[PDB]
Amino acid sequence: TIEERVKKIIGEQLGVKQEEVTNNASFVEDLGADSLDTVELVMALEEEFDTEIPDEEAEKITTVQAAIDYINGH
Amino acid sequence: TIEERVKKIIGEQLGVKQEEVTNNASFVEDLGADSLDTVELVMALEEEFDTEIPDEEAEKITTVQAAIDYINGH
Amino acid sequence: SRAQVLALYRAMLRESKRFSAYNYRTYAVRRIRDAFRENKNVKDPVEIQTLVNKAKRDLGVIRRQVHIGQLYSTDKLIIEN
Amino acid sequence: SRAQVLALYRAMLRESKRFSAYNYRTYAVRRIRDAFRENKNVKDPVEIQTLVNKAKRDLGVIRRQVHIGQLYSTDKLIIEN
Amino acid sequence: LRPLYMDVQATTPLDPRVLDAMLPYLINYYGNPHSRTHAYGWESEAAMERARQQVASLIGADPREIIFTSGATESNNIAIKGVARFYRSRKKHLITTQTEHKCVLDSCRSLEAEGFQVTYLPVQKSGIIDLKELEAAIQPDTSLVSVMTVNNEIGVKQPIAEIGRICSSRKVYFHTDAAQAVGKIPLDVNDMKIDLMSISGHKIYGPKGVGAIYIRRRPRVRVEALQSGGGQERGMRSGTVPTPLVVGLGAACEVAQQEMEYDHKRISKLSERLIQNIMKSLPDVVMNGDPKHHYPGCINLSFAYVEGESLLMALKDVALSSGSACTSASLEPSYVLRAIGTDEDLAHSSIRFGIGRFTTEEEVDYTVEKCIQHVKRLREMSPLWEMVQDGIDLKSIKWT
Amino acid sequence: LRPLYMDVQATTPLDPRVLDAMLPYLINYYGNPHSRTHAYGWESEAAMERARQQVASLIGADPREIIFTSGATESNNIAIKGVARFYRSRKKHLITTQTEHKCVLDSCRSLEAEGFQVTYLPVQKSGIIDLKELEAAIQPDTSLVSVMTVNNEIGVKQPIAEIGRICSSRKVYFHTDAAQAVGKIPLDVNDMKIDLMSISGHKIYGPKGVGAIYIRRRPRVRVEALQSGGGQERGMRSGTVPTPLVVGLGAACEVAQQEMEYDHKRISKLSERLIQNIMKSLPDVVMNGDPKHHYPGCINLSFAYVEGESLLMALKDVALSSGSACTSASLEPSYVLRAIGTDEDLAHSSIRFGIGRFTTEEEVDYTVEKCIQHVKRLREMSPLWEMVQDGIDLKSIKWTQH
Amino acid sequence: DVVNVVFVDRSGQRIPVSGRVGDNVLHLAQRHGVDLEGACEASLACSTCHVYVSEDHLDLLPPPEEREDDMLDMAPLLQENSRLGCQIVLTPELEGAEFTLPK
Amino acid sequence: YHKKVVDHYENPRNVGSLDKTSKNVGTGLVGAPACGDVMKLQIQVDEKGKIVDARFKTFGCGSAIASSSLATEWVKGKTVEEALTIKNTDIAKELCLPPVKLHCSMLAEDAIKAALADYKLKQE
Amino acid sequence: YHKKVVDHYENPRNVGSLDKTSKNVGTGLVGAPACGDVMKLQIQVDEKGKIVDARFKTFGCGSAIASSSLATEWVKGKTVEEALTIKNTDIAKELCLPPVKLHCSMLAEDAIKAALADYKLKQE
Ligand SMILES: *P(=O)(O)OCC(C)(C)[C@@H](O)C(=O)NCCC(=O)NCCSC(=O)CCCCCCCCCCC
Ligand SMILES: *P(=O)(O)OCC(C)(C)[C@@H](O)C(=O)NCCC(=O)NCCSC(=O)CCCCCCCCCCC
Ligand code: FES
Ligand SMILES: [Fe+2]
Ligand SMILES: [Fe+2]
Repeated sequence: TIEERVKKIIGEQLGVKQEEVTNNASFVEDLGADSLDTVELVMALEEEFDTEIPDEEAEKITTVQAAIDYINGH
Repeated sequence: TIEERVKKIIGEQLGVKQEEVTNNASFVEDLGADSLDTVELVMALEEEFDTEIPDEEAEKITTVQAAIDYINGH
Repeated sequence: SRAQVLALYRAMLRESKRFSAYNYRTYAVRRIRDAFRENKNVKDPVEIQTLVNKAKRDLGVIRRQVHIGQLYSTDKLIIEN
Repeated sequence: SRAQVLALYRAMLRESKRFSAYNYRTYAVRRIRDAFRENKNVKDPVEIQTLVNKAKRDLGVIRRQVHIGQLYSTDKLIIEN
Repeated sequence: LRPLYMDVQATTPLDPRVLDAMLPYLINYYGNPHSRTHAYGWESEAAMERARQQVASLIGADPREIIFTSGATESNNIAIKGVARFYRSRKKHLITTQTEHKCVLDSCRSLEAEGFQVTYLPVQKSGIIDLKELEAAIQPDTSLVSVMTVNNEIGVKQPIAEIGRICSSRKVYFHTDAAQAVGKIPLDVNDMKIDLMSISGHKIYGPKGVGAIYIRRRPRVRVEALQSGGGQERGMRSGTVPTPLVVGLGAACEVAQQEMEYDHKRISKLSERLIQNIMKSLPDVVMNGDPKHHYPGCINLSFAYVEGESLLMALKDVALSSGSACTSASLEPSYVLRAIGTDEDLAHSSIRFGIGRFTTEEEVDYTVEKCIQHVKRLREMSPLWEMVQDGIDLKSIKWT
Repeated sequence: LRPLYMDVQATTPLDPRVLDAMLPYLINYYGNPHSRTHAYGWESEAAMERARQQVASLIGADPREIIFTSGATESNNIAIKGVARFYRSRKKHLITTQTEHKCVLDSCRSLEAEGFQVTYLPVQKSGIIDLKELEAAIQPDTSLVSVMTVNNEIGVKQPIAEIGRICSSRKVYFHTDAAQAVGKIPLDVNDMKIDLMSISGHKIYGPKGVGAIYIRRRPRVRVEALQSGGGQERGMRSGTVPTPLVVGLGAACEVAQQEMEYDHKRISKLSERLIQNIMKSLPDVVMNGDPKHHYPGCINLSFAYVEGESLLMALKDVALSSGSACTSASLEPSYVLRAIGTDEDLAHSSIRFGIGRFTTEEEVDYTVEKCIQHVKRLREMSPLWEMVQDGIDLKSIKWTQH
Repeated sequence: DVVNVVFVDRSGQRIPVSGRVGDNVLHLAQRHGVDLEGACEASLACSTCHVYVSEDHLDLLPPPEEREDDMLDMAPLLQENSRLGCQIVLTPELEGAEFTLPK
Repeated sequence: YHKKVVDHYENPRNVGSLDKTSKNVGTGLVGAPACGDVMKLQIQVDEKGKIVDARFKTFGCGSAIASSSLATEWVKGKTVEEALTIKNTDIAKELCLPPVKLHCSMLAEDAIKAALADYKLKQE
Repeated sequence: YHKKVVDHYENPRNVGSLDKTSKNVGTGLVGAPACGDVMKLQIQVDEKGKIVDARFKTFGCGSAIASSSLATEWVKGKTVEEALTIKNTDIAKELCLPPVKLHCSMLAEDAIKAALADYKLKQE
């Protein structure tokens, strides 16, 4: 399940305890994460799902919904 | 001039005194060259002109005329 | 600043994750993360530029050593299983 | 096995000319040519196979050393001008 | 599948930065540093002089005070034998500790065979010498005092600054073996009043087969050279200086000077983790050496009623070391654990854990789990454990 | 643009095969060879034993007779000092040559302050010792005889086999410094009756800071250890064995055994090339050393009326060496040239040329051309040349100053 | 203000010489012919004023200067009681001192 | 470490104890001469002169554990006279023990002999 | 490899000889080949009493050739009394000669003095 795997990756990367993660929570505003956190979250996404994410789409990935849409589309 | 340069390369490689190379002289019989000298001649041809010769086309290069035709064609 | 530093961080992490050795991969990843953590609140642009230069040189060293370790590789450790 | 030996000779010559250092490049090319010419008349297939395996190991060594010398390269010699 | 490395006291892995500094001199700059007529020698000499400055910067000293050697063994030999032979006409007494390294102890034994008088200072049950015993051991004809900074077996730190103050008050040269302390704890030869110091390359994540010795120039300490030849290294160590090795030594010293405070914090946290996790799950486990003056990277634990080499054999996926007399080639017991007053039963049960720069929490937890399970197994196997659990005291039992 | 390297006697470049062999132990196999309980120590020890076997195979000895050191300086120190000190209760006399390397000479002079008697054998104008003098210099209390195989300054070869047969007849231990001969000329310890041999890693395209000494076991030769410690290397050299360095030394010895016949032939043809082209174009050029008993790789030439250091300064594009006092930090003239009866005028004019495995014909030709033109330029600048061309005699000419 | 010292030449001859406080040991030799060269003449640049001081009186001398130690390092036949004659000044503590000239 | 030593540790054969109060059990407990090696070897005898069980417990090195395990294996199935013949030479030849390791085999033989003497003393 | 020393070596300025058989030419020749540095410094004093030309030929190390060239440059176009004012210290300072190579500067000073003395013993 892509939804569960993405949520698990985000929770493991950001310490959100798997319950503060939702389909409308931002990485920085809602969850406690900085840009350095965001870079390794995106790198962990690229590690789990084999995909060379371009920089443009990487900066477009700012929320859990955006990450889920990207992974489901690719 | 390609015509002069190819013959000159063969002259350096096989030590022909620049007189023995003709448009119909073979590498093995007419000139002193075993397979080891022909490999070294093909590499020298690939160096003077920055054109890489496929192995199948390298096998076809047995005389001066074959090398001349290959270089003029490419 | 932000953009260049973020890109350098990403490149350094990418290159360090390619270490063949477990001793070298984990230490490099952990050290990069801790250093970018400790230098988050620097304000002097000269100090920032010096840090970026140091990170660039360390990135070069990491690239060379990672490739050399890929040339001379060995068996994984018992904990990587 | 003539084609195999010729292909190995060609590969060894191509890889040796990529040596960054002048001394290593010249020595490798000259040594490969001399070694292949000195064994031109070997008849025993076992000895031929032993020489082929030795040349394969030498080719691997040459590849690794050529690349690592490309990673750490210096200025050319005065004679190369 | 290779095992984990937890034996950093024996030797350390090469730092990739040190290897990246070494390789250009192993590929392109191969000239002799003593060749004065061409650019090859000029650049090799420049690299050597930079390496010397890096080592001096690390130990807080002048570059002219640094002499490159082939290791801490030769550095200790130079220090001890050279000082003793140079100051022979007036000073014929030496002072060292019973817990010193074998190179120092063997140099002292050889000098004793050479007609010198050597006093071996006992230590307390904590591994630390008695400063009062040091002051009472100094004679008007005492030449040298040698105390190591960090012990390679139990990891206890000696009062180096106090010892150096005492030696400078009594006008006695003070040598310290810092092969386990350089790049790990702060060192300043001037604040500590050190006259001679030994440095090892492969204890600081540098190359093997290279070392250095510090010799003080104000006030000038003089040694008698042991290696004869063409007067390299100011005439104190003859023979060609290995340029890649000294460059690696300088790179390692610079990297250590930059990384020391982070490494110490990380290693201390990991050492607390290991010690606490081992103690909370295994009864009758004792740490060898005093924790108050202890370097956290060397951990020595005795597992009662379990033999050290049997435990090491059980821990086949972890590389470790033991003070057991059965791991020695000559069946030699641990003289350090005899000096610190450990019973022989618990001295055969000692395991040395090494936490270094590249050690991970994963490795530490894996080692702790494996140790717990295998110690439980060997204790269920052990007759000493049987008798102790069956209400019997080991001392009262007759042994043949 | 870097200069050409023609100074192989000072040190050699690392062979790429040697570096290829060393690299795995600088990255993955970093264990201590003396670690008895884990796999890192076991693999390091296996590599060390393999390298020891390689060195023994190169010199035709048993592996148990090989002890790793930090270089040929340490090997010479161990040999001379340990042999002298172990047998000093009955043996108080040593024999060596005046053309030996400074490590041997300095060890002998440091033994003279310890109460030993040392005889320094003179050499002939060829640079070869006279065997009758060696036989006449041996005493009933003689301990050791030390003669180097190949001279590092002029490249002459001593009759090692005859010296070994004389020493065995007289029951005297024989040591030879082979740091310039290992991997270059054939060596066999049993056929030459050699009791001790010194080996240098970086003279045979191996890593710096590593060496070896051969100590014969039957009949047993015993030395007094100089480095105290944990009893490593059969108790003869304490300290941790540098596994990458000894692995590189063994790889160097294996490559040298395979490549010595080709290297020697092509180095001989290059040396013949160089000497013939310099001689035919420059008058008053003299080779130092007997051409008969000479190793082609080490060429020492004197260019009359041109000082050595100025010629070296002219050849800023070629890395070379000289034997001039002006190149020495202490203004020390070459004692090897003085010992072979070279007059002081030509001692300051000497240049050493080095030809190795990695030397090309193009380098030799370039060096010869530059040397010819710069010697001509310096001779046109020299007052000695001016007086000689004038018909004047420099020897009769008294010197207005010193 | 008279201090008596003993000079031992290169061939083991004790030459009793009488000097006064404030004199230079090196210059106290040539006046009485003890053959010390002192080429640099107290410039601390030649180290030919080398001399061996007696063990008892060596500790009384002031610490050698850094340039004096730099010269002493090169000095042949260096010993633990080696000093430079140009830098030794006679004092009442130095009564009975013996100066030995190195070979 | 040798294959047989590693196998003899990794696979326990007779690690345990036997009731000392039982009359048909002989217990040996000996110690190495210059190291911390301790072996407990116990043998059991049925109604006839046959050894039906033997258990060991060893505080010592891996080679000592292996020596005691081989000793209990060889002791099991024999009689007292057939077990008095077992020597440290045979144990060392089975385990391929290096010269520094002969103390374990000698200690195992001593444990065997002590257990047999103990059996005789209690059966008296 | 000082910039000033090799400057005079690759571009030596007054290399040559002069007529020893001349009334207005002084010839100096000092040093010995056994020592390793020999210099021949020649001057030509005009009718006005001011050096107009100078030539040198030096057998020796590169610092010696640089010192000889600098000496020929400095003593040209000056009075003999002004030429005597040149010391080896000035040449060493200009060429940055290390202490080991001061023999070159002293030898050049002696060569200048010898040429001046030859003029002072020939002009009469
Ligand atoms: P994000 O929160 O939007 O942005 C985070 C950053 C840090 C970019 C932001 O807070 C910022 O702009 N901070 C200002 C200061 C700054 O830019 N800090 C970082 C400067 S670059 C730096 O810190 C270099 C660190 C070098 C690490 C070397 C690692 C060596 C490893 C060797 C392995 C062998
Ligand atoms: P051509 O006339 O067609 O002849 C082609 C050949 C030689 C293949 C043919 O004549 C033939 O079949 N000959 C029989 C013998 C033979 O083929 N021998 C070759 C064996 S392989 C060989 O020569 C190995 C050479 C190894 C060189 C190693 C160099 C290492 C360098 C290390 C440092 C860089
Ligand atoms: S005279 Fe030269 S140092 Fe005293
Ligand atoms: Fe044991
Ligand atoms: Fe000179």
